[PDB]
Amino acid sequence: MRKIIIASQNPAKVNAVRSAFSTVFPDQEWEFIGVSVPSEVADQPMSDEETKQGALNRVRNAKQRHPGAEYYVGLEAGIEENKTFAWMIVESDQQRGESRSACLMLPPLVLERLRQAKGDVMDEIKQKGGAIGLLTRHHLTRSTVYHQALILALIPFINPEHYPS
Amino acid sequence: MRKIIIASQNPAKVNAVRSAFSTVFPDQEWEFIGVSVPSEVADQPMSDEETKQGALNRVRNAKQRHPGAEYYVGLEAGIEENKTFAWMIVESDQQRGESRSACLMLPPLVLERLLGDVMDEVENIKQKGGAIGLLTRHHLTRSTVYHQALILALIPFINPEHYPS
Ligand SMILES: [Mg+2]
Ligand SMILES: [Mg+2]
Ligand SMILES: [Mg+2]
Repeated sequence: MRKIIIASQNPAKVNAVRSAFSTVFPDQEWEFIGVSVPSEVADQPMSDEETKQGALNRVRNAKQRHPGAEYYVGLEAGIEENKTFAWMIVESDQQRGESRSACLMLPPLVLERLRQAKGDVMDEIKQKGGAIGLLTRHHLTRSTVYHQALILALIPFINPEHYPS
Repeated sequence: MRKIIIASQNPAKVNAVRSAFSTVFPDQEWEFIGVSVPSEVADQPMSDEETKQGALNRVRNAKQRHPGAEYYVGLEAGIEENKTFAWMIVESDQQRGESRSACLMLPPLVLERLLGDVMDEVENIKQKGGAIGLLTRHHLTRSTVYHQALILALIPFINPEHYPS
């Protein structure tokens, strides 16, 4: 039974990957393993480029630390200016998939006291759908937003005939 | 009854705006009207920045073309390199909400040609969730993807206290 390495030990992230893979590949089974590896970037990325690079670095570190898995998944949240979002990276041995989730405007008060490297600042939460869930009256949750990005990041693997190398 | 102007006459886009507002506001009541205004940018935006500008322009023009509405919404798709996405902009008479949908990787064969009607090849299977719907085996559709971005764009209007003018 092939396994999938998640560049994170957060149960929430591992579950989302589980849900995304079970949704897209319901006819297959894998062992999802959440590993802990450095991103080699700020614990709190302050740019789109840095957020994506951090996800990419974790995936490379994951491959090096736990070789042999069929898929490696990186999931990194970050912010740019007044927006927040997360980068999704899925890598097989030969191909790579990626997608950035929809971005959201954070409150100015939360933003100002976040540049100070403070997250938990969201107290004026990681159980009611996160910042997204709170800000959207739960019409969206971090899980349902990440789910879409994860599925999008799998496109290359879903349509091999259209995405070579 | 109040009214909401959608900077597009596309029934698909008008529908999404309706569903978004009906979801965030289960009650209330307003009339959605699809209007046709120019974006003033390339018919097919080629950068994230240009795509956002096109959405902002249509909204601004819609405000001058049809004043009086309580909400004005711009929904502009675009691409950059090998990624596609859409910008959502919602404007009232005091503030602006915005969000860019999760992005998706287009097949290299698609980026080659480009004219997002190349997708009409490998024909109207396209109205089966659009490219998104076809590429994700309908596990996602352009509509369900646009729906999340639209809700996120409504954040400022959902949290007036945390989002001033
Ligand atoms: Mg490394
Ligand atoms: Mg809910
Ligand atoms: Mg479906």
